[PDB]
Amino acid sequence: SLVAELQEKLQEEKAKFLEQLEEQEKRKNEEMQNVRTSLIAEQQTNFNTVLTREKMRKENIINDLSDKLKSTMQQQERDKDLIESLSEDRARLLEEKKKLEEEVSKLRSS
Amino acid sequence: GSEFSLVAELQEKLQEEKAKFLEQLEEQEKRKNEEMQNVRTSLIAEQQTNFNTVLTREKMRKENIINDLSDKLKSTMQQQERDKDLIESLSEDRARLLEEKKKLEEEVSKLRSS
Amino acid sequence: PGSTSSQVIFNSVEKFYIPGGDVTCHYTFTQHFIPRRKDWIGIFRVGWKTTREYYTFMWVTLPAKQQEVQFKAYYLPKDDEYYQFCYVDEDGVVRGASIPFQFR
Amino acid sequence: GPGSTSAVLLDHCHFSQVIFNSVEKFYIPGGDVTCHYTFTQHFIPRRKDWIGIFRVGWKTTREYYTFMWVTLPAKQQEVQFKAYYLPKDDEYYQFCYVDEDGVVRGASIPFQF
Repeated sequence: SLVAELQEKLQEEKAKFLEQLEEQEKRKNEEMQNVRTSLIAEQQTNFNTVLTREKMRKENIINDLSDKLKSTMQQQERDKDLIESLSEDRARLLEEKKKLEEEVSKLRSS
Repeated sequence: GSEFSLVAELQEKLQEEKAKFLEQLEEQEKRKNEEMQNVRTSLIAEQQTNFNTVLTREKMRKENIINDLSDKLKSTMQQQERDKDLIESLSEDRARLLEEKKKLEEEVSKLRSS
Repeated sequence: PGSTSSQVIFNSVEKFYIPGGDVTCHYTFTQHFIPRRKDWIGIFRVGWKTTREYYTFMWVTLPAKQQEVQFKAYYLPKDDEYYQFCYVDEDGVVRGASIPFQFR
Repeated sequence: GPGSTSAVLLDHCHFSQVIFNSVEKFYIPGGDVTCHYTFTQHFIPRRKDWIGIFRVGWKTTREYYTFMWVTLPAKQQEVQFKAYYLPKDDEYYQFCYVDEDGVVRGASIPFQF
């Protein structure tokens, strides 16, 4: 029966059409994910070039300021070591000079 | 009606179903191309915030480093001008005290030996 | 710059200063006293006799009537004696002196 | 601070196990002064070793005019004495290297400013 055969081929083609729609929904979603992933990767690469370019636009001033500040701070630490020693040693010399002046005075009037 | 009329009907339904399917594909492609472009746009939204935040945070960080290095430099060096004047005063006065103490010690020992 | 030979008034002067911290000395002028480039504030041990006896000093700031100099911690005595701020004129004349204090 | 009130004994002194190879006879009248020194490996340097400017004729290492700590990274090293570290008079002076024990490891030929 040809009627039979076409009744069956109708139902099998309807089912097949349904599954090609579903299979095509899935490939399109996989293509979008693929495109999305590719865009993210290529932008994020380009951002990197831009940031590195921008890192250097002020590198020469930071490196200048940094090395002046290192050297005037090293000179400040020497000066603070010197000032603390000179200040303390003078104070001792002052006391020692006063007690020597008293010793001289007493010996002169002995 | 007849067996032949059924075959004729059935053949039309096959072509009808194939056509309807063809148009479902076209609508599925139009709908996926719309949602693709909403995806491209949602992503540029994110990327505009991500890129510009990271760049602006780097601007601000380096601006803060510059400013603080310059404030440090300035204060350190106005301090050196004060330290310079102190050290000249101190080193000179201490050297005189050293000499004065030697002279007093010479005077003491002369007075003890009489 | 000492020698061997109350127009300025110190205020806010504490009786104890923290050892190894910066100390900020505050003062104002009085009786139309006007400062000069080479006037200095020194830290003196109580009972000193000559302006040569400063422990440490700093030139004044030239110009709110308030005035202040910042003594860095390494300008400061590290013992327990009594000390005192003194404003010394360009001509060795003492124009002010503060209350005694210690670093403790 | 550095330096001691002890009298230095002649044979507690090594004048040449640090060499001051820069020393001019009339040190350039103004500006800073660079102190170049050379170790001879006769002793192990330490971080609180120091170099002082001494009036020729000093009795104790307390008698430095000014000083600078030694710098550590071994043969050639340098320190820059800023002009305000330097004497202003005509006396004769000397660099001396003193170590953490207050022992003198080098003393330069005399010079003036």
